[PDB]
Amino acid sequence: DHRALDVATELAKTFRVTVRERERAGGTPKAERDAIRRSGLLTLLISKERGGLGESWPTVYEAIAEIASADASLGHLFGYHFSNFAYVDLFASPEQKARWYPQAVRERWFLGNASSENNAHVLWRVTATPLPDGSYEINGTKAFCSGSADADRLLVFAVTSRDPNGDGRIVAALIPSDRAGVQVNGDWDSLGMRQTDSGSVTFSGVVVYPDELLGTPGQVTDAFASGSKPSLWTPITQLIFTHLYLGIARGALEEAAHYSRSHSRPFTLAGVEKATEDPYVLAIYGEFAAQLQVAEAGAREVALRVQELWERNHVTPEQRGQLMVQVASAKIVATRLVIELTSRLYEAMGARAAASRQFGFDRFWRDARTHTLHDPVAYKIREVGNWFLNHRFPTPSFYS
Amino acid sequence: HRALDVATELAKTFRVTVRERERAGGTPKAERDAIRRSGLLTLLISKERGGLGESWPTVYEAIAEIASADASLGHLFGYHFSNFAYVDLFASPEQKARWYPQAVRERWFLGNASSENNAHVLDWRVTATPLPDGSYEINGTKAFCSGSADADRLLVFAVTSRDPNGDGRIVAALIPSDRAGVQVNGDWDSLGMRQTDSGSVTFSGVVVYPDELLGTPGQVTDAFASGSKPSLWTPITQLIFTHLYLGIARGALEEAAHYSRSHSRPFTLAGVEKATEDPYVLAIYGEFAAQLQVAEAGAREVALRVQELWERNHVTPEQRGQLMVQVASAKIVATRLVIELTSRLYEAMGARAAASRQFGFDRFWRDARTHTLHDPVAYKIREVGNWFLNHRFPTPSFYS
Amino acid sequence: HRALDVATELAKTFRVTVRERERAGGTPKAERDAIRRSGLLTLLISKERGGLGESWPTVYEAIAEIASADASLGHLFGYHFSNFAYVDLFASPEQKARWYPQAVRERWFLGNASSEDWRVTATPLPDGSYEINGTKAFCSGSADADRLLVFAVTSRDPNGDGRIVAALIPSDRAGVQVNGDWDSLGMRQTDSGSVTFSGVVVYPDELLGTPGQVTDAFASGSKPSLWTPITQLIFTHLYLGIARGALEEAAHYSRSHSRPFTLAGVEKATEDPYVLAIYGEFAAQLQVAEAGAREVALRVQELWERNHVTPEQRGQLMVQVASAKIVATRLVIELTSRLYEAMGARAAASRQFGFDRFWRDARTHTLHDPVAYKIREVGNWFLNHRFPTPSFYS
Amino acid sequence: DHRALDVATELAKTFRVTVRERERAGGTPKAERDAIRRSGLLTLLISKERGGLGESWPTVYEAIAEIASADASLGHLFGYHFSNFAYVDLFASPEQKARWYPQAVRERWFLGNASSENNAHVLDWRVTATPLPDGSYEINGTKAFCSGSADADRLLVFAVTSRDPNGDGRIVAALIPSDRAGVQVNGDWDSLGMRQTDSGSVTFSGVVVYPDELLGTPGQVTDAFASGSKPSLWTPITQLIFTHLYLGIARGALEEAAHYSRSHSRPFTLAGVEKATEDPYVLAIYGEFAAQLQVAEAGAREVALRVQELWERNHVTPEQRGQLMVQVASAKIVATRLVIELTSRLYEAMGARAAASRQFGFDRFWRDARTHTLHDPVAYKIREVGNWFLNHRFPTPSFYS
Ligand SMILES: Cc1cc2nc3c(=O)[nH]c(=O)nc-3n(C[C@H](O)[C@H](O)[C@H](O)COP(=O)(O)O)c2cc1C
Ligand SMILES: Cc1cc2nc3c(=O)[nH]c(=O)nc-3n(C[C@H](O)[C@H](O)[C@H](O)COP(=O)(O)O)c2cc1C
Ligand SMILES: Cc1cc2nc3c(=O)[nH]c(=O)nc-3n(C[C@H](O)[C@H](O)[C@H](O)COP(=O)(O)O)c2cc1C
Ligand SMILES: Cc1cc2nc3c(=O)[nH]c(=O)nc-3n(C[C@H](O)[C@H](O)[C@H](O)COP(=O)(O)O)c2cc1C
Ligand SMILES: c1ccc2[nH]ccc2c1
Ligand SMILES: c1ccc2[nH]ccc2c1
Repeated sequence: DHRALDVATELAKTFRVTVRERERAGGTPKAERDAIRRSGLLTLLISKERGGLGESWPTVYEAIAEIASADASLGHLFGYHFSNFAYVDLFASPEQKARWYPQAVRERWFLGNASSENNAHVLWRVTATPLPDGSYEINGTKAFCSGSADADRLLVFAVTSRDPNGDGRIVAALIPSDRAGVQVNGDWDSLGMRQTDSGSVTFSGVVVYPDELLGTPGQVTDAFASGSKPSLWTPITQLIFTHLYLGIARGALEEAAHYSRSHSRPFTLAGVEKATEDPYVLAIYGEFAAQLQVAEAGAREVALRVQELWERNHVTPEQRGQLMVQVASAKIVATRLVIELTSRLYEAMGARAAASRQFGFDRFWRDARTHTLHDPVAYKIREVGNWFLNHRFPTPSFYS
Repeated sequence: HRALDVATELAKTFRVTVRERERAGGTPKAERDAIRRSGLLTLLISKERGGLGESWPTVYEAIAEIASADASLGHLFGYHFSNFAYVDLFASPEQKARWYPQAVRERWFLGNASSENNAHVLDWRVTATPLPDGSYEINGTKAFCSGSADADRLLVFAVTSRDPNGDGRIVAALIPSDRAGVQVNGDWDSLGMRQTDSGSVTFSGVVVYPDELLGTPGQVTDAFASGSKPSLWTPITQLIFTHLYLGIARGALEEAAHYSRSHSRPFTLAGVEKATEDPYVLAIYGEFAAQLQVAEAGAREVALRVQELWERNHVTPEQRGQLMVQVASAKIVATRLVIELTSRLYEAMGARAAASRQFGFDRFWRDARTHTLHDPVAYKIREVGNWFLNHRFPTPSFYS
Repeated sequence: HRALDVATELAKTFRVTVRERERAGGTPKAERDAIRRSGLLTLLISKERGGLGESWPTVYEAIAEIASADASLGHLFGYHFSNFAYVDLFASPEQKARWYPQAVRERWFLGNASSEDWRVTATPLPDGSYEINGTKAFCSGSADADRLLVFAVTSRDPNGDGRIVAALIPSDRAGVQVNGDWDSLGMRQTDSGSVTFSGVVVYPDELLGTPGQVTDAFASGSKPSLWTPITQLIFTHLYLGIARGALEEAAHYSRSHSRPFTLAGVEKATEDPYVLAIYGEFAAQLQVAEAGAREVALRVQELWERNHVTPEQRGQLMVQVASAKIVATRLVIELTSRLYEAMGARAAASRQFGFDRFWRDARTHTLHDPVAYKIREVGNWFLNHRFPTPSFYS
Repeated sequence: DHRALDVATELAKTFRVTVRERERAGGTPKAERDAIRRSGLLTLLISKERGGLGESWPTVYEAIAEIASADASLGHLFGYHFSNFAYVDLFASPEQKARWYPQAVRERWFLGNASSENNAHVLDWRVTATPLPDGSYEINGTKAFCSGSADADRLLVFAVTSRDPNGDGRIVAALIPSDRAGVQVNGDWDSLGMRQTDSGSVTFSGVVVYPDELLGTPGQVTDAFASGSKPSLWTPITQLIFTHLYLGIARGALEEAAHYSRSHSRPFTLAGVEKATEDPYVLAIYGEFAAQLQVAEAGAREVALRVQELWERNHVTPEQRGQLMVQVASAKIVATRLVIELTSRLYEAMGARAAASRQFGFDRFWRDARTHTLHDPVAYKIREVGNWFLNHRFPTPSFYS
C-alpha cells in the first residue's frame, strides 16, 4: 500500500512550483497547510476506527522526507505535527483519544507547539498556576513555536508554581490556539526555514482545563527518567529532524543534477565536451549520492525499529538507549552530509548558478544551515562517543 | 542466530593469536581447519545438499564478525563465498548436485586463481587450449590468488587459445589445487592482509575436464553484457569487501576504546582528570562510531536485497544495476570510514599506543589500506555519479 | 605602512554600511568615490608618473583588508589592478606616459568587459581603428568605470579573423551601453552584468598590442602571461579576506550572544571545548594560508620588475598561485558555513544578523573558474613536471 | 652561500639509500650520527668564534626538513639536538658557554635528552635531585622517551628537587656525560615509527650532577616560562622543529609516491585510461596534497624567520612570544593534518601493488608521521589557537605550549 506516499509525492510536486517565491516572502504558508489538511496525511497515525489512515511510522518518515525535498518549511511543519502528535499519543487518556482523534480528522487539526524559551540557557519561566476544579493558568512567553500560526491546537509546556502539590513540575496541555490570552506574535524572520512560523507566543492568564492536561504534572519527568514508553518521544522526534535533512539533501542533489544536465557548460579548456561527462563533476555527484544512498538505507532501517518499539507494551532502557544511539548517529551523518552537499554542489553547476540569485539554489543550504542548529551536533557526537567508549546510554530528556 | 554465534566464537579465538600470527605471514592452517570444523563454509548450500540453508544477510554478518577479529581470516572466508557465488551462478544443476554434498563432506575451503600481473587488469594471458575430448590445457601464471594455499578447489579463469571456435573467450573451472601442473608459489609478502595467501599460481599443462567447466566459453562475458542474473556476482563480491571494511572498522574502534579505558593518560596540562572524559577523545569515538552505525544499518538493507535477487529465477539489468549502485555506495562510504578511522584513532589513545610497536594496533590500518586498493574507489565514485547524473548503470564486469 | 593604514580606514567605514548596501545590490558609488579620493587606485603607478610607487605585496594586503569588510568593494578594487596589470603588460611606453598621469589626475577606477566562439567582434576600419559589436557578460566593475578594458575577436579581417584585440576605452564612448543586469547570490555590488557594444569605434591609440599578441604571449609563457597568476592571486586574497572577516565577525557574536549549552554542564560559550575547536582549526588554517600567500606575492613583485620572464619562471609562479587559491577556496567555503555551529541557532534565526553574506560572497566568486582544474594543474606539475598551459584562466 | 643546506642535502641523499633497511632493524644509527658529526652541522648555531658555523634558525629548520624527508629518525635526532642546544643556550651561564661551546665543536657533540617520564600523566615527575655537598645533586629514577640517549656526547636531564633545604619540587636541568657512573641507557625503544631515534628509557642510580653542569638554579625554568622571559622561546622553537619534521616527511612521501606512479602504477584501462599519470583522479590526489604542502612550506618559512628575529632580541614581550607560539601551533596543526592524510591516501594514487609488496616500504612515512604527531595532542594545540582567536588568550607557557 503506497497510496499515502503517492499523495505525499503529489503534494511535494505542487509545493516545488511555488516554493521559490513563497519562502522569500516568509510568513505563513496558509494555502499549502490547507492542501496538507485536504490530503488526509495529518491523520496517518490515527487508527481507521477513529477515522484516520491507520498507517505506520515508516510511512510518516518517508512522507516527511519527500515533502522536505520540495519545501523544507512545509516538511518541517508536517514533521513537527507528528512530533506533537507522538507526544499527545504517548500521554493522552483513552477518553482524550476517543474524542480528540475523531475531532482531529473532522476539523483537520494541524498541530503546533510552544515549548522552548529564550532564556539565558536552553534548560523555563512559563508558569502553570493551579486554579479550582483542577485547572491551571499559564503565564509567560515561549520562543521558537514552530507551526504556531494557523495551528488548530497548541501543545504547550509549563512548570508549576504556587502549587501545594509541588512546584517546578512539568505540565503539558493540548489547547485551542484561539483560547483567550494566547498571543501568536509573528516575529519569525530567519535565514532559512522561513515559512515555519517559529516565532514567539505569549500567554496572558490562559486557562487550561483538566480534560486538556496530558498526564499529571511531572508525569513526563517520571516517564522519561524510568524509560517508560513516552521516552520514545525523543528518538522519534530526532529521527524526524534526520529525515528533514535527508530530504533537503536529496532535493538539492536532484535540483543540481537537473541544472547540470540542462544548463551547465563544459570546461572545454580542458577538452570536456559536455559537463555531464566531466570527471570532477561526476566525482562530486558520486561522492554525495553515495553517502545519501547509505544514509537513506540506514534511516529506513531505524524507522522500522521505531515502529517495532512503538508497538511494544514496554520498552527497556537498553532498547530505548540503543534506538537513541542509532537515531543520533543518523542525525549526525545527515547533518554533515546536508551541510556539505548544499554548499559544494555549486562546484558541479558553475558560476551562473550563483550569478542569478533568482535560481534560488541557496535555499537548500539556508534551510539546512538554520535547522541543523536546533540542537548542537557536537553534543550528539559526544553522546554517541560516551556510549561507545563508556557504555553509557544518553540520559532521556527533551534533547536526548 | 546459531550460525552467527558460531562465527562470534571463532572470532573470539582468532583474536587471541592474530597479533603473532600475522607478523609471520604464511598460511593460517589451524585457523582454516577450525573454519572447516565450524560448518560455516556451507552457509549457502541448501539443507537438502547437506548445507546450512542460510542466507546472504547471515553470511555478510559472519564475514564482518570474523574480519573484526582477523582481517586475513575474514577475507579468506569472504572470498570463499565469492568463489561459491560464481560456481552457483554458472554451474549446472547436475554439477551442483555432485559438488555441494562433496563440499560438505570434505569440508571444502575454496580458493581462486583469477587476476594477473600484466600491463593492465583488462589483459589476461593465462590460456585454455581446447583438447579433442572437450578438455582444456591451462598454461600461465596468475597473481593475487587469494586462498590458493590449503585450498580444496581453485576457481580458475583462463582465455581460450589455439581455438578454432574463437580465441580470447573466458572459461572458468573448479579444479583440485594439487592437480598435476598446478604450482602455488607462496610469494605473498604484503603490508596487510598478510595471511590471505594472495600470491601467484603457475599452471603448466594443467588439464581441465569437461565436467569441471562452469558454463561455456565466453558465457560470463555474455552474462555481463546482458546484465542477467550471473552478473550479480560483482555486487555480491563488492558487498563482501564492504563487510570486510566495516568489520575492520568495528574491530579497530573496539580495540582503541579498550586502550583508551585501560592505558590512556589524562592531559592534565589542560585540566582533564580522566582520558575517558576528555571532550576531544569523546568526539573522535562519537564521530566514527556514528558513521559506523549508519553504514552498518544501510549495509543490512543492501544485504537483504542481495538475498532477494539471489532467489529469483531471472534478474533484469535494472535490478542488477540498481543493486550494484547501492553496493558501490556502501563500499565508498565503508572505504572512507575504515581508512580514516584506523589512522585517526591513535589520537584518542596517545603516543604510547604507537611508541610500543608490540601493541600492534597498526594492523588495522595495514589490512584496510591494503584491501581497499583492490579496485579504485575513485571509479566506484564515478560509477555512482554517472548513474545519479546521467541515469547510466555501471557496465557489468569483474569490477563493476 | 601608510597605504595599508588608508586601506584599513576605508575598510572600517565600509563595514558600517555593507549589510544594508549589499541587499540593495546596484552600484556602490559613494564607496567607489571614497576609493578614488584615497589615492590607492594609483598604488602600482610609478612615482615618476604621479602614482604611489608601491608593490604587489601592498596591493594584495590592501585587497584582502577591504574584502574582509565588503567583498564587493574588495573585488572591484582587486579587479581594477587586474585591469591595470593587463594595460601595464601590453601598453607601449608612449601609451603609459599619457595614460598613467591621466589616471592619477582623473582618479580612474578601471572596469572590465572581456568574458562572454566569441560573440564580440572587432571589424577593422581603413585607418586602423576597429568597430566593436556584441554583448559581453560578467563585465565586473562596468558601472561608474572611467575606462573599460575590452576584448574582442577580429572579423572580416584580411590579416586574419579570430585574433584577440584588447583596448582601454571610455565607458561613455558612443555605442557603449552598460546594462546594469546584475542580481546575484553574492558579490552583489560588483556590477558584473553585461555591456552592449553597438558600432563602438576603438581608435588605434587605444589598442593594447597587436591582434593576437596576447595569444602569442600565452603560448610563449613570456612576461605578459604573468597577467593570469597575478589575477588569480588577486582572487586568492579576496577569499582570504572574506575568511578573516567571517571569522572575526563570528567571534564577536560568540563573545556577545552565544548561549552556553548548560545541559552539557557548559557555563560559557567561549569556554565550550567544541566552540574553541572550531575557531582553532579555522584560525590555524587561515594563519598558514595567509603566511604562504605573502611569500607568493613577493615572487609576483620579483617577476613584475624583470625585463624578461621565462616560461619556467611563469609556470612555477602559476603553480604557487594555484596552490594558494586551492587552499584559500576550500578554507573560505568551509569556514563561512561551519562557523554557524560555533554561534548557535540564533545566529541563523535572526536573518538580520546577515552572517550568510560571507558564504554567499565566497560561494559566488570561488566559481569564477573551477578549482577542480586548478588542482589538476598543480598535480600535473608535481607528477609530470608539466606547467599549466597559459590562458586567461591558467 | 647555501653551503650548510648543500651539506644537509648531501647527507640526506646518502641516508635515503639505506633508510629502508636500517629502520626495519631499529637500534642506533651510529654510522649516520657519525656522518652528521663529521659534517659540522651540529655546530650551526654556535658562533664562528667558539668555532661554530654562525648560522641561523631558518637554515637549521631547512636542514631538519631536508634530512627528515630522507630519514625521519635522523631528522628527529638532528632537530632534537637543536632543541637541546636551544635550552642550553637559553639557560647557560657565560662561563658555561665559554667552556662548552668550543668543547662541543672540538669533540663533535651530538646532544640527547632525558626529560619525560611514564607516570600517571605528563606533569607527574618523580626523578629526584637530592642535594649533595658543595652544591651537587644526586639524580635517581627512570626517564621515558629519551630521544638520542644512545651514543650521546651529553644528556640534557631534568629532575625535581627532593630533601632540599632550599625547597622541594623545584625543576633542575643539567647537561652531563652519558657515561657518568649510574646512568643506564636501557635500549628498550621498539616503536611503530621513528624506529632509529633511540627514544627509550634511561635509569639514573646515584648519578652525581655538579654545579657547573646545572642550567640555572632550581626552579628558574618555571619562572622564566611563567614570566615570558627569553627562555620561554624554547617551546615555540621546539614545536616548530616538530612542524618541519612533518613537512619533511610529507614532501619525501609525496616525491616517493610520484616516482612509483610514474614507473609502476598501471592505468585503469577499464575506464579508458591509457596512462596512470594522465588519470584524472590520480592527478587530483597529487594536486590536492602538493597544493597544501606548498602553502604549508611557504608558511613555515615565514614563522622560521620570526623565530630568528625574536632569538636575537634582548627581551621578548608576552605578546610577541604568544603570537609566535600561536603561529607555530597553527603551522604544526596544518602540517600534522597534512602528513597524516597524505601518507595514507597516496596509496590510492599508486595502486594495490604498492601495498601488496611489503618491501616497497612506503608505509614508513605513515608510521613515522603517525608516531611522532602524537608527541603532544594536536587537539589541544587547536584549542590553544582557538582560545587565542576567540578569547584573546595566549597559551600559558610550558614544556608543551
Ligand atoms: C617519537 C617520540 C619521541 C619523543 N621524544 C621525547 C624526548 O626526547 N623528550 C621528551 O621529554 N619527550 C619525548 N617524547 C614524549 C612526549 O613529550 C610525551 O611524553 C608523550 O608523547 C606522551 O605520551 P602519551 O600520549 O601516551 O601519554 C617523545 C614522543 C615520541 C612519540
Ligand atoms: C562574481 C563573478 C565575477 C566575474 N567577473 C568577471 C570579469 O570581470 N571578467 C571576466 O572576463 N569574467 C568574469 N567572470 C567569469 C567567470 O569566468 C565565468 O562566469 C565562469 O567561468 C562561468 O561558469 P559557468 O559557465 O559554468 O556558469 C566572473 C564570474 C563571477 C562569478
Ligand atoms: C528552525 C528551528 C525550529 C525550531 N523549532 C522548535 C520547536 O518547534 N519547538 C521547540 O521547543 N524548539 C524549537 N527550536 C529551538 C531549538 O531547539 C533551540 O532552542 C535553539 O537551537 C537554541 O538556540 P541557541 O543555539 O542560539 O542557544 C527550533 C529551532 C530552530 C532553529
Ligand atoms: C589483499 C588483496 C587481495 C586480492 N585478492 C584477489 C583475488 O583473490 N582474486 C583476484 O582476482 N584478484 C585479487 N586482488 C587484486 C585485484 O583484483 C586487482 O588485480 C588489483 O587492483 C591490483 O592492481 P593495481 O596495483 O594496479 O592497483 C587482490 C588484491 C589485494 C590488494
Ligand atoms: C577480479 C577478477 C576476477 C576474479 N575472480 C575472483 C575474484 C576476482 C576478482
Ligand atoms: C618535555 C620536557 C623536556 C623536553 N626536552 C625535549 C623535549 C621535552 C619535552
